[PDB]
Amino acid sequence: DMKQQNFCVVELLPSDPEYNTVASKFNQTCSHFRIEKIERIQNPDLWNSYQAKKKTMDAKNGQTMNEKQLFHGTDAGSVPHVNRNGFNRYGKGTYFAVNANYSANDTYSRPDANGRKHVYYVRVLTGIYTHGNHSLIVPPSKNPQNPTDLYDTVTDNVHHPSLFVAFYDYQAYPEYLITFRK
Amino acid sequence: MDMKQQNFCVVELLPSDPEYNTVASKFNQTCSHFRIEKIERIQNPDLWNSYQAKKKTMDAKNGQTMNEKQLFHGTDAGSVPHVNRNGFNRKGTYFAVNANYSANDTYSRPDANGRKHVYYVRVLTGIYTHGNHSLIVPPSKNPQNPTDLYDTVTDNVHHPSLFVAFYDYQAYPEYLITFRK
Ligand SMILES: C[C@@H](Cn1cc(CNC(=O)CCCC(=O)Nc2cccc(C(N)=O)c2)nn1)c1ccccc1
Ligand SMILES: C[C@@H](Cn1cc(CNC(=O)CCCC(=O)Nc2cccc(C(N)=O)c2)nn1)c1ccccc1
Repeated sequence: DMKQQNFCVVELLPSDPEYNTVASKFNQTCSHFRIEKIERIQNPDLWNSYQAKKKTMDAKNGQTMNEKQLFHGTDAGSVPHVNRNGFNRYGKGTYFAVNANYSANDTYSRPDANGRKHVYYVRVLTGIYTHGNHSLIVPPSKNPQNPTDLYDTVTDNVHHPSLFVAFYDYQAYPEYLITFRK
Repeated sequence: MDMKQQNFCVVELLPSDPEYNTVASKFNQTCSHFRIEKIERIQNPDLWNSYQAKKKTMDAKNGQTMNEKQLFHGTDAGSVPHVNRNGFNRKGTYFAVNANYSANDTYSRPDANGRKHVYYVRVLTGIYTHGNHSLIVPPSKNPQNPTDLYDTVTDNVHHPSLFVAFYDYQAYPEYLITFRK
């Protein structure tokens, strides 16, 4: 691996507790769908870059719990690209949902020619977030005197978030891929 | 060990590696007007071991025959994770001698970004004959022994351009070529 971000796809066995944990989070809002398989994406370069950003965010945001496990539905065609590059380049960032049902919508996890749908269960560095708007290439400024320090993500509702928008590279790790059908 | 899950790794070949240049040179014999984005080696130990066991059996049965060929197979972007894990396993799978046949938008459909995908596949062609439409399996070799069948079917037995494989673990999708026009 010479920064190629090579990866391995590990299919989880249903007897593995990790499969049961991922299936339970998906099943909180998607229990009417049937899971065909859950795979773990093992991309060392992408993981190390994500972990370097998490450590920087942890040392900057004090008591804040910087990480959340969120859902991202995508088409079958984008899966090899997400496994290699993640989601790297309310805003022109990447959208993530708190609830799998939102991501299970056909507009996001479009059914392929065999009726299969794909949703990632992603580690996202949500950090410090605020309410956002349409035209954003980077999140808004925190302080007026210090505008270089910007928010980590933007959300639809700061008190009760249902979705998050990430704008930076290595802010999301596509840990699990859920393949399922209606 | 996998627990026979057929887990795989995708290794992007560096242009500085001879492997990239060998695959690129074979593709370029008929597709030098296209431009390669990347070449990836698919490393699936379970799929490989099963393919190698089929190769050993075919080598023991077919005498002087060169049982293996490196052929091309165009596919849509969406089928790539399925091929990487399951190969072309279960009216068979079509393979082309020349990459330009598989580079047709009918087989290697351009995705939303204009990327096209063709695999460079190790295929156990073995002993082959001319084939027709409705085949779930290849024809019989002998009438008294109908259980012994051809390994593959082709468009032309003397100058093959196309092959059809029907059995499991008969093809190993070794390289994935991502390219555009
Ligand atoms: C009939 C319309 C309606 N339409 C468009 C959409 C796309 N969604 C939005 O515009 C909502 C704002 C973007 C958003 O919330 N994305 C999002 C949020 C959380 C997770 C995910 C994800 N990928 O899982 C994606 N939904 N419906 C349609 C128009 C064009 C294409 C498809 C559908
Ligand atoms: C033995 C003959 C006879 N024949 C007719 C048929 C009916 N099916 C078709 O005509 C559809 C096949 C289209 C084709 O040529 N596909 C092809 C060939 C090589 C590679 C690829 C690919 N996906 O890259 C795709 N099957 N066999 C033959 C064998 C191989 C290819 C075409 C013909």
